[PDB]
This record gives sequence, C-alpha cells and structure tokens, in this order.
Amino acid sequence: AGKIPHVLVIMDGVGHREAIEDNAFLAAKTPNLTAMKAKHPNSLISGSGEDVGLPDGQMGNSEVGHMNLGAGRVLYQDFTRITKDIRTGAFFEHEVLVDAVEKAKAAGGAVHIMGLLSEGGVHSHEDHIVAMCELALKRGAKVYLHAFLDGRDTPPRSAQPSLEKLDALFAQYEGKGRIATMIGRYFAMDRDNRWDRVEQAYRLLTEGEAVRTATTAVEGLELAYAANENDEFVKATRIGEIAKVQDGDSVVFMNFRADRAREITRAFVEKDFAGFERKVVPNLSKFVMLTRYQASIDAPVAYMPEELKNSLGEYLSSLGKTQLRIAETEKYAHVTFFFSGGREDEYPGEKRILIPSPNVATYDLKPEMSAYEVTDELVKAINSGEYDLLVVNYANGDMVGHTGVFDAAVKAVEAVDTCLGRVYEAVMAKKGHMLITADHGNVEQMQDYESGQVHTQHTTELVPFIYVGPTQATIAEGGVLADVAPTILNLMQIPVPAEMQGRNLITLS
Ligand SMILES: [Mn+2]
Ligand SMILES: [Mn+2]
Repeated sequence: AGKIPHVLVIMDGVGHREAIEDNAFLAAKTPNLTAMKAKHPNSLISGSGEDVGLPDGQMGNSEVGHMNLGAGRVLYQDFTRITKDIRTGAFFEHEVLVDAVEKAKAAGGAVHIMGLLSEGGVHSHEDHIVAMCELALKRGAKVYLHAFLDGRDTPPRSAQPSLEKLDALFAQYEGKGRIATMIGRYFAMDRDNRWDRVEQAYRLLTEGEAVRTATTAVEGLELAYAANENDEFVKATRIGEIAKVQDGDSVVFMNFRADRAREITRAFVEKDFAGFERKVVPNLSKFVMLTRYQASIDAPVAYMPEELKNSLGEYLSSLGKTQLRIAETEKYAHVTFFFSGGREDEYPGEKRILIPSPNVATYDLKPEMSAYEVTDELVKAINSGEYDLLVVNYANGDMVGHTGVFDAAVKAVEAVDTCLGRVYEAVMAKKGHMLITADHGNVEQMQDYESGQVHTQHTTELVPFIYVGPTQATIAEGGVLADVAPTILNLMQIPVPAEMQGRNLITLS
C-alpha cells in the first residue's frame, strides 16, 4: 500500500464533435468534465483509421482501441490480414478453411457459414463471408449461410443489400448454396451471459427452429420490419426448408472479433456446456473459429494471434507493480484480454473487479447502467493505495449511444460525468495522476445524415484527452491511442519498454 495511484479512465464511446446538432455529449450537463477542462491541461487524440492500424475512414472500436491503449503501439489488425489474404488469393488456400470444406465433403455433409452479415467491419465484413462461401462453393460443397443481422455497426435498418449480395453469389452456383437462416446479432452475438438470447440462435441453426418462415431472405426481412423489428433484434427466421447444422457438417464462424463470438461458439463446441440445456448437439466434422476467440475453447483457429510482448499490463507486472482492471460486465473483454493484448488470465499483481451490467433488454432503459457501483469500487480502490495503475472503463456512452436514442444518450453522459467527480476527488486527495480519454466516439452523433436513421454506431471523431495531476503540464498535439501507455509510464517515472512505439505526450510544468 501507500502507492501513488495512476488512473486511466476510458469513457467508452465519448468523442469530441464540434457540431451541436444531434450531439448528446454537448447537450448533456457535464459540470465535472467542464470544470476539469477549465483547470487541467487537455487535448484530443485519435482512435480511428490509420492511426489505429485500420483503413482510412474506418471508425474505431473497443477491441482495437483497448488493444492499442494497452500496447503502446499500433498493431497489425486481423481485419487487415484477412482482407489482404483475400486480395492475394492466399485465403482460398488457407489450410484450416480448406480442411473444413474437405472434411464436410468427405462426410457427405454441408459447410455452414455463420457471421455478422454487414459492411460494419468491427466484428466481420460481408466481403470476407462472400470469400468463404466462394471457397466452399468452388470446392463443390453444399453451402448454407446463417446470417446474423447487424444494425449496430451499420444503420438500424440496412440488411437488405447484404442479403441481396449473398443471394447473387449463390445464384452463380445454382442449387449448391443458399441463405438458410437469419437472426439479429442481439441473439447470436451476446456477450453478457444472456443465454436465453443465445439459445434462440442456437436452436435456429441446429433445428431450424424459427419464429417465422419465409421463401426468400428479403421476404424474411420484410416480415421482420412489418413486425417492428430492426436488424439487430430480428427474431429467428428460417428461409425455405429446414437445413440443420447436423452430424458430419462443418461450421465456419466468420467473425474476427472475440468478445461476441465466444458464447455461440461454446454452445457448439464446449464439452460440458452449461449456458443452457441444449436439445440437439451435432457432432461436427469441424468447427472453425476465424480468429482465436478464447484460448480454452477446443476448436481449430484459422488466424492465430501475433505475440504481443510488454503491453502496459505485462510490463508493470514484470516490474512487480500492481494494477486494477474494473468495468461492468458488458465491457469484460475490454479491460481484460483486449487491454492485456490477448492474454486472458490475470498477470501477477493484477486484480479485476467486474460489476454486473443491468439485467435489462436494452440500456436506454437504464442509461446510468452500473456506473455508480463501478465508481463505489474504484474510489475504494484508489483510496486504498494498493494499486500502481487503475484502468476503468465506463460503458455508458458507448452502450446507450448504440441504442440510437438521443435523450437516453444524454442521460448516459450525465451519469459518467457525475461519477467522474468522485474519481477526481479521490485522485486529487491521493496526489495521484489521471488520464481521462476514450477509445473511439459514438454518443456525440445520434442522427445518421447519410441514411436519415438514428445513429447507432461509432464515429470517426477524435476523443478527449484530459490530464489531471498535482501540477500543470503541456500536451503535444497529434496524439493517438498508442501514445497513452508511454505517456502513463512517463508519469510513473518508469522507462518505456523497447516494444512500445508510441510517444509521451505530456511535459510536466
Ligand atoms: Mn468502445
Ligand atoms: Mn460500441
């Protein structure tokens, strides 16, 4: 104990946008942040596009963002890697993917492909899914696509062109493949142990169990829209005849992001699965995770992760320092394996506190979420003097911003601001240092002018970067997420490890 606290606050989904219209951050009462900015040095940093190793124009996200924050360097992203392999043709000869196809063919089964079907680019990309379908079709396989509909990394009603694209592909191999089922990502891609949701996707895939049937994918979507469902929440829909994932088939899950892929993957492959009582469990010829969703899941992986040495968490552990990771459960991955650079287990000296997210259908119903309890625990931790580094994620801006509901998003921002007043008080009393920042924007734009729909996605806006400490300082312009860890190490008066490539942004005065 008796340690000076260094606190990294990630206001998930809180960006800086000058425009006032539909800006829930500016509309919110943020007296603590306003006061902090008036007193303490503050700047803007970038968490989108090439600055975080993504294509120019691609919005940031929590996986890429927390990995960059923790790593102190820009990482080569799996999105890039897979896109490159498709471009060069290497994808189509990938031994793991080819093996899935050949094993299904040998068993006289089918290749079932599933994944988020949109151009969002956060968890998947439909062009990758086209590529996997083509890979299997060109090898003479029977192919069924199970589409998980988006509306969260894309506009809330936007699935139609994606479904049409895949229909058009299958039309080029007439009778050999088709879209079999559709369901919203709310069901298929849960990450907070809402197993009642996951079960709906699981039973659709394994039994063809559906709320509605339709003759075509687009007809299915029209039925969902008529039932007042948006893409994210589309109920289990079966197209045409039952096409079960059954014994001898192969499944390829085409998502490249881990957090929302773990639950449905476990439902298929985990030996003693306990999320829910499964009615049918197929013995697959192969189940492929496109990337490594979880080290302990016993299934082959197509694209294994690169080694990441001396992320901030690892490096502090190597120095015998202590650290806290704290968030609500919806952001578990973010403050654990995303921030740690891929490692799932605690480092020596690392403690985790995960507060259950509220047991509600959507977070516009409780925009304060579990932020107040997170704050209770964080303040206690800061005051204990037991931690050299404390990393907190506040989920609210991001999670409520994804609902597309402006008034709720305003309340989410207000909740975070109130909480930060208490964090500030504790840090100042302990003569500590704090960086308040974000991983990407979201809440600062709540209307999508390109579609006329509410805005449910991230933005490409810069994010705030506020330095709270015992003294003033100057902050260099042009910072990126990779600069945060070297900046923290400078505040801690600890040398930056060779593996970090970012720069210190802060000059104390
Ligand atoms: Mn985020
Ligand atoms: Mn988000």
